[PDB]
Amino acid sequence: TVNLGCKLDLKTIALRARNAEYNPKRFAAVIMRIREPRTTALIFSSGKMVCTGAKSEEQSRLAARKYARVVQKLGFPAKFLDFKIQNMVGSCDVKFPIRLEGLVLTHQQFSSYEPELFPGLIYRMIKPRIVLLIFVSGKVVLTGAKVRAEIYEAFENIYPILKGFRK
DNA sequence: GAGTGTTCGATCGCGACTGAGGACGAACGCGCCCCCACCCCCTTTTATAGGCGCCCTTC
Repeated sequence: TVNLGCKLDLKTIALRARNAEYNPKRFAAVIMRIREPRTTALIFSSGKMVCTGAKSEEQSRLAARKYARVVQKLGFPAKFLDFKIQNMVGSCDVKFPIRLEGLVLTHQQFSSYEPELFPGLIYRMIKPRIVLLIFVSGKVVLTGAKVRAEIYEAFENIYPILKGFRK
């Protein structure tokens, strides 16, 4: 997310934009998209914006910066004030099946799973405060990160354990 | 002689006295609607897997 440093009129923005959507009856912000960034932006009336879809923090920064220019180019005093990363998402495959029953048993304090709920096991690591999603096929997803290393780190801690839980 | 005026007794009207009944109200009572307070609710992307609804076709 980033602040454009000014209050804006989304109605005008929606009107001007060639590739954005807005509906106050659905949400108070303009939804804008770009084919170059392929993430989508959320333009609050407050001037706050959200960048999504980006594969990297820079690309998020690049798109958000790219988003901030055109809003300015609409006629607004947009800025790049207070830019920050809000979330990062990662994924990987351990390439081997594991006995979740043992895993949810041995790490109930952190690991969490319910086959009646969702097919993926939810691991909430606190070390670097990371959440992992662990699936019967061995696929894993990590999110809630603001640092890429934490995904690598959270995964470095969890993979050996998983190997120790090989079927 | 005779006629008129006054007062206690007696007689009658009055109101006081006591209770019950009817109507009224005020304290008590009931509940809704008002509002502030506290905190959820909505959206996207990216990844995944289980369950699943609807349609198309065939019976």
